[PDB]
Amino acid sequence: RNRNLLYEYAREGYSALPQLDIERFCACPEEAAHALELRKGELRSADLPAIISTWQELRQLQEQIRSLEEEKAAVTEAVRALLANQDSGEVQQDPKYQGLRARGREIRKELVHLYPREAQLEEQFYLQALKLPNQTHPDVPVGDESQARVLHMVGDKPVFSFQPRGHLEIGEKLDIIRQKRLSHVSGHRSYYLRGAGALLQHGLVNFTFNKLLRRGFTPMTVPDLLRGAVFEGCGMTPNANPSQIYNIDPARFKDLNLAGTAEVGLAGYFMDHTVAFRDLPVRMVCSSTCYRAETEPRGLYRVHHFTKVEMFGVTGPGLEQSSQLLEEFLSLQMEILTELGLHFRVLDMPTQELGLPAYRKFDIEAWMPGRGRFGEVTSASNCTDFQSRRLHIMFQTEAGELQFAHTVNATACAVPRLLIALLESNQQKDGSVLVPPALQSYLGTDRITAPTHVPLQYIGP
Amino acid sequence: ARVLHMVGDKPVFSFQPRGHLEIGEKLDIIRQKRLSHVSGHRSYYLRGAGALLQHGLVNFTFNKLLRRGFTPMTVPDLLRGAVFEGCGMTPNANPSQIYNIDPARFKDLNLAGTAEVGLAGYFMDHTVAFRDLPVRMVCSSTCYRAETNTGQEPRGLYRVHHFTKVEMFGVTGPGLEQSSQLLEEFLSLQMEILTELGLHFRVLDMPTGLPAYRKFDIEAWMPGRGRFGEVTSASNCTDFQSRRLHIMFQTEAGELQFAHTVNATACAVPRLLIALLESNQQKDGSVLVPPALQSYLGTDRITAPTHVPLQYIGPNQPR
RNA sequence: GAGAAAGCUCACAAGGCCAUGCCCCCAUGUCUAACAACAUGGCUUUCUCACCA
Ligand SMILES: Nc1ncnc2c1ncn2[C@@H]1O[C@H](COS(=O)(=O)NC(=O)[C@@H](N)CO)[C@@H](O)[C@H]1O
Ligand SMILES: Nc1ncnc2c1ncn2[C@@H]1O[C@H](COS(=O)(=O)NC(=O)[C@@H](N)CO)[C@@H](O)[C@H]1O
Repeated sequence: RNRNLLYEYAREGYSALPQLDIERFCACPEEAAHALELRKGELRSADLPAIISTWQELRQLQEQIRSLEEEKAAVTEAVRALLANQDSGEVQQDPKYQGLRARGREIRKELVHLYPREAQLEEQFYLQALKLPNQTHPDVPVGDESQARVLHMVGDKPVFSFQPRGHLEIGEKLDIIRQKRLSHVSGHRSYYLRGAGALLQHGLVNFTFNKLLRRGFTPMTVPDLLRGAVFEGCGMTPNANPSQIYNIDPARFKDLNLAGTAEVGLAGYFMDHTVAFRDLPVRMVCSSTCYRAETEPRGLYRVHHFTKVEMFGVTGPGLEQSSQLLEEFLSLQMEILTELGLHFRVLDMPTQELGLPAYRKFDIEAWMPGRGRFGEVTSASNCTDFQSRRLHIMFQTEAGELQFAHTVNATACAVPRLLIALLESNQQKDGSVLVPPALQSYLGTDRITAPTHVPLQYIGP
Repeated sequence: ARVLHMVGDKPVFSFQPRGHLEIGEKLDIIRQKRLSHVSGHRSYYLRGAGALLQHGLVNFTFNKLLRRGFTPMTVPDLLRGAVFEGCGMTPNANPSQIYNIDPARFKDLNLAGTAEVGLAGYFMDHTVAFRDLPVRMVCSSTCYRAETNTGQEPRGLYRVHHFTKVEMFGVTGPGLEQSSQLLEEFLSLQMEILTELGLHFRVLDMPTGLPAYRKFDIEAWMPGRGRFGEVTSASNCTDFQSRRLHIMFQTEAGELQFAHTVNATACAVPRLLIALLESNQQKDGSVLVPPALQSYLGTDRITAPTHVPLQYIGPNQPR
């Protein structure tokens, strides 16, 4: 029914068991209860005492097991050394040998009997403990999405002589986007890009990639298929009744999932590996298709599959460095959107929506005139202590010590939201859509016109 | 298996040929170590020069096709079962090349094996104006294959579950001659791309698959493999995708008729990576970059990466 | 991709694709004072029957 894949991974021995944060806030229960309540994750403060008590019991059982193990090792080494000297029948007859053998047998029986109980305790405690969320930054406002503070807004809504139309209607008029009578082939909420739209998407992805490459980001490509354990480590729910991640049929393949985002793939690539101190900070830019079940009635606002460039980087051990890297990522997002020219406001995300694996999150919403409301297109999340601990990502220092490394993940741009914002923002009464200067060279045309080719005719019964 | 054309010259190497995987691991561009749990089996990760090579090849092919007027297009990743049945691929059989989404979670949802199925779905149950024909559109999307043979060369980059493959789809008029010439043009374009890259290659003709009336397979010489490797497959079809999907085109007279369909594969990143790395392989392991891709890569000569390679601290390691 | 077998795989000497040394798996458990030895399973290799849209 329900079982974590990280505990199963550690049990089989594929990877080292993750180090939880319960010890960090175990000192003061009230501070942790208040922070957890503000985050309002799946776990609640009401159930926290049970988890802390079980963890303490687990520590005591492990200490007892260690003591028994030490005694067994000492008796085995002493008996082996004594047996080597004067290895004759008389030594065997000696009472010391018989007593040591009996003690070894008793210790072995005690340890084997204790092992199952300890394993059950560990499974139950780790299962409940995984739900616990990450630390909340003090400067993060507490409340609902509306409560989120606005850091600043760049640009202004464009003045329009006439009411701008919806992006879907403009696309159908220009035939760039076709969403009619697609239930039989691609299912609901499936979209198609044609003509200028496809070129616009490719130009945006290439422009973002070139901009990031010049800054020194190392390009990376991640496989779409991923196993469930990586998903659990990322913090998403791989399996749930309302789960939104697509899982392939079990009979054909087992434990195969479609990547929710490129960052998940990069994290899997970095799982169970170390990085040299000189390389830090390491920035990797990955572009890949993301399929979300996502379980508006019409339009491109909700789409099952889309292409989004994602920048994920592993920073130094110091928390200050992770924050500085997040700030640099935010600056990059601002430069990209200013160059494109869209009106975007960067608002700090509230504690309630921060999520299980994100310490500090910045949400950038771009004004859409046709839609009439800001749409969130860029999200930056500081995975400093949750993802590294879950996947054991560590950075070795010059001395040779291993220190966990903070991870920051952000989305440079999304083709559906940026396409909708650009179309609605630059739409005109004649129906032509102006092209921003950055994408003009890639597209090669300042504006778009009605398609020359005759649009398709529906012959379906 | 007749050889219609042979182009280029086999490279001469003083030292023994080196496998693409060995060069990639030494260069660190591609890593395939202990990725069973993280990414499944026979997957791959491209970093550094490798990622630039994949993007460069896709962008270069896309720009070349666009210059000739190909209409760029994109297709939905998720496709219905009926579309696959129409294209001649059946998922009912237990061993199938089509990934099947869980039925309980979603109903009749299957990943697109190739981009051709998506483009064919696009033209389903629609009539194209007799003036628009011929219509050539280039779609670029990732293709996932359910089964890759592991009996021979399992630990290789030649066959992979997920690969980036540019696909060119062209609808043509009722005349068979129009379809044949369109296929000829597609073959010329792919041959031109390969010649531009400089890979030695031979194009042959497959006898008689059943759905395709004619077929053309282009194989590129690989030094590491030591044998010719198929890199592209353009295969004509005659009144089969349309007669199965009920795709009809209205002529000037107005009579309903079924148009011919031509589908070709411009290029695949994994095979091209193998050929490019092995053909330009040097004595010190450095890989020369062809001038055509120099602008995209931006590096005249690839060298060992400055960043230190990642070490494995996992339990499954000898101690 | 399917089935089955084995325990190691990478590298350095040396001969005209492999003869020998150099090194000879990670875990959970049954009898053992304990290494080892046999099971289940993972991973790295090898041998088979089959699709490559
Ligand atoms: N139903 C949806 N359909 C298509 N695109 C979406 C959808 N929801 C969000 N997006 C786009 O995808 C972006 C990612 O936002 S997010 O999934 O909630 N967070 C992430 O993906 C993290 N990996 C950030 O690096 C959004 O900012 C938006 O641009
Ligand atoms: N198992 C595979 N793994 C990775 N790439 C493949 C694989 N099989 C074929 N390709 C790539 O796709 C090309 C076409 O081979 S094919 O997929 O079986 N046939 C087709 O794609 C045609 N139906 C339209 O493209 C090959 O030349 C190669 O570039």
